[PDB]
Amino acid sequence: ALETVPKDLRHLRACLLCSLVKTIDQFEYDGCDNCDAYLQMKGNREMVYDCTSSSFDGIIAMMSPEDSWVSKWQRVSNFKPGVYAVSVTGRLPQGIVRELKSRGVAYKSRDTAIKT
Amino acid sequence: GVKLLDISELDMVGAG
Amino acid sequence: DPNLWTVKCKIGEERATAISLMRKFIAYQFTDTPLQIKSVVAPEHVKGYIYVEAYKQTHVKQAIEGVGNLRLGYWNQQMVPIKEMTDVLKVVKKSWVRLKRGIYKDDIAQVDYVEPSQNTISLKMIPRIDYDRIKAPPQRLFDAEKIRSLGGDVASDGDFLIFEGNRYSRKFLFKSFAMSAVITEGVKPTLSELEKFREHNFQPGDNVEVCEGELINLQGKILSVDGNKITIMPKHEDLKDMLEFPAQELRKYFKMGDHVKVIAGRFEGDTGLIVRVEENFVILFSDLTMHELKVLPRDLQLCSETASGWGELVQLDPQTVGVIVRLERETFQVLNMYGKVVTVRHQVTRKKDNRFAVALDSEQNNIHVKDIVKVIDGPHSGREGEIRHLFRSFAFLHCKKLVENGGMFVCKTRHLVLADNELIGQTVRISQGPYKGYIGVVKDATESTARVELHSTCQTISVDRQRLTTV
Amino acid sequence: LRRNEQNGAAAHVIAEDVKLLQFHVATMVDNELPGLPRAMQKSGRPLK
Amino acid sequence: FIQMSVQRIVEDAPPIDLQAPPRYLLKFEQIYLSKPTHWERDGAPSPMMPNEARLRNLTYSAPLYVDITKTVIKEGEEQLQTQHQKT
Amino acid sequence: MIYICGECHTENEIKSRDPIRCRECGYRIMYKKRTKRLVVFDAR
Amino acid sequence: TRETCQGMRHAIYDKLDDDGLIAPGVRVSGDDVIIGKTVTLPTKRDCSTFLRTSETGIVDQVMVTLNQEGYKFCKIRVRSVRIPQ
Amino acid sequence: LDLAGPLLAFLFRGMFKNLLKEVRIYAQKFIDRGKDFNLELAIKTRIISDGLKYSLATGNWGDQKKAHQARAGVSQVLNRLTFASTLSHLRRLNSPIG
RNA sequence: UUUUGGCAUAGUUGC
Ligand SMILES: [Zn+2]
Ligand SMILES: [Zn+2]
Repeated sequence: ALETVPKDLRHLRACLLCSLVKTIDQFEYDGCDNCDAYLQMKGNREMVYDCTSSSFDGIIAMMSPEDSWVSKWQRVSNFKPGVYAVSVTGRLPQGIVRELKSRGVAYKSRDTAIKT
Repeated sequence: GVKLLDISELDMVGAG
Repeated sequence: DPNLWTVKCKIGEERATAISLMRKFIAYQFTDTPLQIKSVVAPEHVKGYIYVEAYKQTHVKQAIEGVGNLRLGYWNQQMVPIKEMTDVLKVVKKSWVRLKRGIYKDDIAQVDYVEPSQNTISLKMIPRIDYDRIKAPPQRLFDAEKIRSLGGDVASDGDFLIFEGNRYSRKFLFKSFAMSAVITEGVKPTLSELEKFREHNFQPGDNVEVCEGELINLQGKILSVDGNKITIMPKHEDLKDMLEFPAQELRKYFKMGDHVKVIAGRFEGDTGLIVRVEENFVILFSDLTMHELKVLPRDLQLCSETASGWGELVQLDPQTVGVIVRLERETFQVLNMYGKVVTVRHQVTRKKDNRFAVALDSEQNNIHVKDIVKVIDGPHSGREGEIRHLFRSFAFLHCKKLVENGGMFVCKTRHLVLADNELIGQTVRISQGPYKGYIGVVKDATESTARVELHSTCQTISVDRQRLTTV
Repeated sequence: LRRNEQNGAAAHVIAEDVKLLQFHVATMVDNELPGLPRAMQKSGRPLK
Repeated sequence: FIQMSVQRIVEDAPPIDLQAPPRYLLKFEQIYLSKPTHWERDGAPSPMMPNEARLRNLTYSAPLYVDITKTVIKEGEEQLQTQHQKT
Repeated sequence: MIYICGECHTENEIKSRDPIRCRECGYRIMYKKRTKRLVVFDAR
Repeated sequence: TRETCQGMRHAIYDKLDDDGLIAPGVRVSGDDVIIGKTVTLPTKRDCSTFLRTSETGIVDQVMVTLNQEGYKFCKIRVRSVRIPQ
Repeated sequence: LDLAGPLLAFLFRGMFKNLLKEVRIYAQKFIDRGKDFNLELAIKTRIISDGLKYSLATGNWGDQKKAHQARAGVSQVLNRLTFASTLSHLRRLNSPIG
């Protein structure tokens, strides 16, 4: 829905799990529109700062991931439509990753970059 | 036809 | 699968176009005019155009209709080739940063204090300002007295200062800026910036040996070069085949008695000849001087050009001339008539040299410039030098053997031995001769005659000055 | 183009930049071509 | 040209309508010309004799005006018609 | 120096840094006064 | 003057007045100056207007006015008698 | 024989179409933004004034960017040497090569 | 005490 789309260009941040790009206001007010149940950054700014990225390159307006080879290359086919980031700089702390793994969610890095 | 205007009917909008 | 088609877009407004087209898709997904395209891609670093996913070009044209931003791609579209579809999404990648926007674009800035709020960081900078004197620029130190004197928006707390748009400074600007407004990776400032706040160099033609391996002790001339793993192509002695060596296996070895230049270090720029090749202490002597210069093997290159090692006449003041004896970054080392070497700024005046000037030596022999003259009296008695500049009673002598002031010194000339007419533009009146009666203006004047443009007729003619009488 | 190689940029964009460079050098040596039209100077004259 | 062709060209031009929704209609109805007038640095109008224009490197030209009728339809069964005269 | 207004013949002096204007007409064309230098003519 | 303009052309300049213009009624050759005008270097240098260097004449009428922008500009009509020859 | 009438009518048609395009785009900007444009700021008078002034200033006739194939040689400096010369230049008619 | 300086298409005119 439109609630996922960012409202302005200022303070755009990409999530560290699903690469979802949103404003800091939308992370504060809605959390993650894909996996907030697994992260729970709604109602906490520090959780957003720990769980989102200040450095990203590339943006995809994923409209129909069910029939998108873009989502096949980026591994976002099973997620909802929205604004995703291609490459994300950042990493969750070990505590959040271990908590996700105990719930059966292994943390795959969205840093798909060619570092030199 | 095209009407004519006297110079007094030209408001001072060109200066504003 | 569907194919991607390129659509030209307004520069810098691709993401807004994608947002608008997604909103259009949602606003017409249930109507009788559905958008049959599948997706829209507006890459971050690809500026000027976007991609649309569809099975047909007609779908693209009918979908982008009503979008002004894509009108330059409306008539025709180009499909992305099938083999390059991966490359659309292929993405690559107390410290110092560089501010992006403002007048401090791409200026080195030292990260003084990092705010934990993750909104801005305090940065130390050098001001590129005119101190409110020109506006109604290069880096220079922050002068507090000047901006206090000039007034304007300025607030003083000793060394602490606020000025000109809430710019904060102390002793050097100290202002907060967003990390998104700077670059926090890949600055790598130089030594000069540190004062303000391995390497491989193989060249074609240079000779290198082999320090290890089965091909040890093979000296050959470099042909090519690369970054790290050079895989070099050296022409060895008594070998017509070309072998392979990386950068790490070679060393800049040179036989004695050959031209050598220094690539870097305290001895950079000086040329010369190496004498003895020890293990790592390579000793050489310059073309200028005869001092021992010890360099590493890597600090040598084979270059056959002559050493550079200039000598312009400048005016220290209207009473004393000066001869430049060394050229520096921001000053001139100038040797004057008195024999006193001084250091002066770039902004002395260039005097008109008189190369035909005549001077007398100590034996009443006329001497001119470029003449080899011996100094028999004075502080420099016994030396012999070539004249380069002249004064009323001084002469500047160059000598290559003398290593002082580039060989330039000065001695008094008597201690050496050789080894506009006022009538111009004046209204005049012909008081004598056939042209009597008339009035004219003097164009040119001489000792005897003078040209007059005649006012009366459309000509100019010359007349004796005796024939003229001024108005 | 050099930055694009140092960027490892896409092949088609590099090829189109090469096409543009081909046209520009061909226009420099000859702005009377039989192929692409004449290059202007954003003033309204073909270049000498 | 002045008395007929300018006016008839303006009539022959089609009306302009725009969509954001706010619908619009722009209409040009009548044309007006004054005599050749001249504005100094202060923007003060004055009659311009042709000798003054020949001397001062001006252009012996008269201003042109057209009354513009803008009828905006906000799709609420309303047509706000505003006329701007001597534009 | 001295200039003559081109309409009402108002003699007036104008500085080197003020735009020209007739001091009693407002007119904006000025003509230089005749030279005060000696001028002579042969009648040929 | 040479003392204020550090780049100049060799010619007379006393015909002009303090406004940098020549008074009408002055008999002038082709190499003279009719408009004393100079630009400030970023002292100053001359870009003054000379006569076409093939003739002589009399500066007949000098008019001074403002251009369309309002900048002070001047036209100078130069008379030259022509006898049949 | 197109005199000043059809001549200026043709150029006025071109410049009026250009001004219509300009006001269309300028109104579209604010109308898509969601407020009423200033109609006084919608018009840019330099299409017609500076356009006709250009086309008489240089003799080129047609759009300024279309000078490659735009026919020129219509407006000429008036021949002021004799009264008869001025009259002959006033009544002159040119046939293009075509 | 030494002077400088444009390229262009278009237009008209002269054996
Ligand atoms: Zn997320
Ligand atoms: Zn007056």
